[PDB]
Amino acid sequence: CSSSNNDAAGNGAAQTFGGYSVADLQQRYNTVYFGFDKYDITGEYVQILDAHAAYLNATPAAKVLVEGNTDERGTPEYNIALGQRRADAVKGYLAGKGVDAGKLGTVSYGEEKPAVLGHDEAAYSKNRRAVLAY
Amino acid sequence: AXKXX
Repeated sequence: CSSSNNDAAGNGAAQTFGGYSVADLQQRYNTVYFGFDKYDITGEYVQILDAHAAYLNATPAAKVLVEGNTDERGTPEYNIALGQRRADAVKGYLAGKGVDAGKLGTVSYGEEKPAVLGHDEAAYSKNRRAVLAY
Repeated sequence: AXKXX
């Protein structure tokens, strides 16, 4: 049916890519949470992939920069690798949706610059994340 | 050993 909700009767043109607007996709929903040496995304964070994809495709010169950062435990080479690959997962995702590789970007600062100090499921879980950076 | 953890 579509057009079930009305803002002010003006029109539906309102900025809403896959559910959210740029100002939200860039500051609210753009971070994914991974697990211990996990190389898979979760349905809970999938929505972003489809939303960012709609916005990314809508803009020809729009390129997404996936930032990966897992637990410091180990070494940049071990992390960066594990992450860069996970990053390859999301990068290839948008790629399968029709998004050009030239607009895709991946990186990882594993042990380089840790986020949550400490080494416990709490701090560690908070560290296992790849933040969609534009 | 792996990635430790």
